[PDB]
Amino acid sequence: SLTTIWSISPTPNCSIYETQDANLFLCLTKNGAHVLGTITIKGLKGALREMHDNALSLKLPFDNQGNLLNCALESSTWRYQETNAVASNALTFMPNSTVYPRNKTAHPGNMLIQISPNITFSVVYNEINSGYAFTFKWSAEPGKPFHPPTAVFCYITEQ
Amino acid sequence: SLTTIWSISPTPNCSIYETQDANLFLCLTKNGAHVLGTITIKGLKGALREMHDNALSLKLPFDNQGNLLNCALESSTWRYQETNAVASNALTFMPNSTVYPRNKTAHPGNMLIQISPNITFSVVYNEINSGYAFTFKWSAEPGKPFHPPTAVFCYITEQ
Amino acid sequence: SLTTIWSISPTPNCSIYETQDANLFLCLTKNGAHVLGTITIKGLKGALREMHDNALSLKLPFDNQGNLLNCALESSTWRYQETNAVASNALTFMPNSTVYPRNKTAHPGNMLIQISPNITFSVVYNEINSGYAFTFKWSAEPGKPFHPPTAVFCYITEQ
Repeated sequence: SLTTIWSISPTPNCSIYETQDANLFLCLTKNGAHVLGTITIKGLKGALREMHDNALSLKLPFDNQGNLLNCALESSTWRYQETNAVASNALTFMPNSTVYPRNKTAHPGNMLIQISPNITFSVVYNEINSGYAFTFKWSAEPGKPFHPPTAVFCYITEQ
Repeated sequence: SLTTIWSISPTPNCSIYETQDANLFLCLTKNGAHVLGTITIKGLKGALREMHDNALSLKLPFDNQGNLLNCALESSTWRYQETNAVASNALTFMPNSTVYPRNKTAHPGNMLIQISPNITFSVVYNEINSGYAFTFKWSAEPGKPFHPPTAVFCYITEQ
Repeated sequence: SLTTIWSISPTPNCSIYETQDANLFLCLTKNGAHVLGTITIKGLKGALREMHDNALSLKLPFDNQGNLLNCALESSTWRYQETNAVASNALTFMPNSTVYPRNKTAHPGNMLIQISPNITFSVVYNEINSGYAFTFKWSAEPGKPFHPPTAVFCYITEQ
């Protein structure tokens, strides 16, 4: 049915260190049992303009029905693109809990999304005690603004 | 019509060195002329728990109608996800024989799917005298269990 | 509706240094707000068989309706795969102008599509004053034929 969920927002819609300090643009498109994801995060305010830490994480938790729970992402921006309705009950976009069991250690590695200077990215699925989750991690360069390159990722969905 | 073929199995469904020594989870999703593939292979028994060789291949051969022929993968696990019927006559999931002519040498390279330690992966299409095929190759670390990271790949399908 | 645009051609359909000196096979498939692209370019004549430069670009410009404008690609080969009609008015395949504003500097990096020897690839969206565009760039090895490995890329489309 509905193919696309995204978090597009012209204004800040993500809170990492303080309220609305970042823009998060995550887009998920479903093609059968696969979702193709792209994620772009832009640091806009505070330490995100001059990093102290050398890594940053973002967790998006969902209930067992596929609803986004309170987290760093402004929920009002998490919408079905086609209808512009909030992305409620998106079970068939959730990472498959048989393929990615809750709290299973992910294969020990990550992805280079840039070189010179190097930036790494990883996504871990269902690191959560109930429901579903995405946990994203990026490297960061201390003293510099946080704005990693876009990352692409693919996973198997719940049926 | 049908969008997804996969080989999901809770039990071993692949025979590399001996009967049912591995689990193979290959998932193909069709979006027009492209298929998006993910493949995860887990070594479970025998030398797959303590490798001798430093590379391993898996060939999936198909007839000219898109039916899986006898091979290392348990055919009863190769199913259309949506209907849970065996994946018979999947011609429009086959690697395009104009784009990938039978027995054409593939571009001389491969993909790093892990570093520290390094693991490489490649897929070659239609290395077969009749019909269609996928030939997958992974590096392996001697003395260690075989369980490479998941690989993602994309190809153009038959019409 | 229509899912696939491609430039498949048995004969040369691209003009880099001289008329019809290359074959370009670009395939775009739309899955909601994402397009999955693959691109393969083969140098066939002239300096493309023995390169002088160490990099080569290809720009595909489109009007505001999603029609291909005069460029290096033979327009008669740019077709909807499903109908075999020319790919006219393909607005919903165009790179989103909110996500990729015209003439916005792209994240400063590129992709390795081969090692030993190394080959890099990049795609920049909407580097154009009106309408839409793709600008592709590959490295090349002086003294050798131009035939880089296939590249895969994903972008967000216009609505």
